[PDB]
Amino acid sequence: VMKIRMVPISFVFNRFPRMVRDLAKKMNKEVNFIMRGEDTELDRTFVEEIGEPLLHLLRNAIDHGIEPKEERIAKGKPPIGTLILSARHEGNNVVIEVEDDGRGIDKEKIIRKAIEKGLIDESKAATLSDQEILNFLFVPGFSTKEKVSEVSGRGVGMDVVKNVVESLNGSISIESEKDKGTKVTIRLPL
Ligand SMILES: Nc1ncnc2c1ncn2[C@@H]1O[C@H](COP(=O)(O)OP(=O)(O)OP(=O)(O)O)[C@H]2OC3(O[C@H]21)C([N+](=O)[O-])=CC(=[N+]([O-])O)C=C3[N+](=O)[O-]
Repeated sequence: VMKIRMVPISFVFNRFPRMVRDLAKKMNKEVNFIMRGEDTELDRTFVEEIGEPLLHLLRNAIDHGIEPKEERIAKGKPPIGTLILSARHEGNNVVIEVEDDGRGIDKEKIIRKAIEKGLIDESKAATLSDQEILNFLFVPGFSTKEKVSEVSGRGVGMDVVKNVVESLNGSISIESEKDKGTKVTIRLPL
């Protein structure tokens, strides 16, 4: 129409609490799930396809993000991990993000695999801002772990999220730091 419907993101959110409660037990990892800005509004269109994205994001964080208990106090922190999902008003843009206080992705290691395959050389590397070094997992086929047979019929390249985000004219950023955690943003229009 010529009048799009804005709805609270509250709707797409209230669903996660329970799935996080499952992925938590499923992986035996008590995760303290926290949701903020639940009263933000976003186009009814976005709302629909926006569930899987954030979902995958929570999925990674609860699986790969949070670590088990002494690995945490041994690292120096609370036994219980914290997964924070949020969304506010930034200009005319709805900024959503999934912060976890995780283990976090390691940026030089990526280069070790991104280089052990050639999308960059030694020299470039020194010009890749932390952002660019991470944008790499956006590359279709970037994790070359799964490939020969253990290639299970399904999956979702972290690009389907840059797809679901790009089908939407969205933009995602990734900020990590070894053993502190990982913060992934998804800036959207309207
Ligand atoms: N929120 C998150 N917290 C932690 N890890 C996350 C997160 N989100 C996505 N990941 C990526 O997911 C991988 C899972 O890490 P870990 O749980 O120790 O091992 P898994 O073999 O069980 O995972 P897999 O089943 O291969 O996805 C890591 O692989 C890598 O970056 C990590 C990784 N790493 O953790 O060091 C290095 C790497 N390269 O290339 O060097 C590529 C990854 N990757 O592609 O996913």
